[PDB]
Amino acid sequence: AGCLIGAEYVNNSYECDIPIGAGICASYQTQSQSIIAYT
Amino acid sequence: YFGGFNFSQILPDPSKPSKRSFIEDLLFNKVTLADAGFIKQYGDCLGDI
Ligand SMILES: *[C@@H]1O[C@H](CO)[C@@H](O)[C@H](O)[C@H]1NC(C)=O
Repeated sequence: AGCLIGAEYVNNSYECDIPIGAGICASYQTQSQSIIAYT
Repeated sequence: YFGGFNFSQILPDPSKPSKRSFIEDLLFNKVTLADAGFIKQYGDCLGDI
């Protein structure tokens, strides 16, 4: 969808929370509590 | 092997990088997409070819 400033990208595979687009969904997980943007 | 029913070319094939079937490859080839903004295309619009 585009370039994603903020959060990060982990290789973990959790269920789809708030979805970004093209198969990427963010969340608010512990893995220093912050925002991640996983696949 | 499933009974005798040929289930090739309806199932994903790992030879292709995408997991679409051969029948699904035909279905994707015949429907001529407009090549919309699902992929990034500002670099293509800037790179005038
Ligand atoms: C159809 O499926 C059977 C299942 O064993 C296979 O033996 C055969 O080669 C297949 N034919 C084609 C044309 O894919």
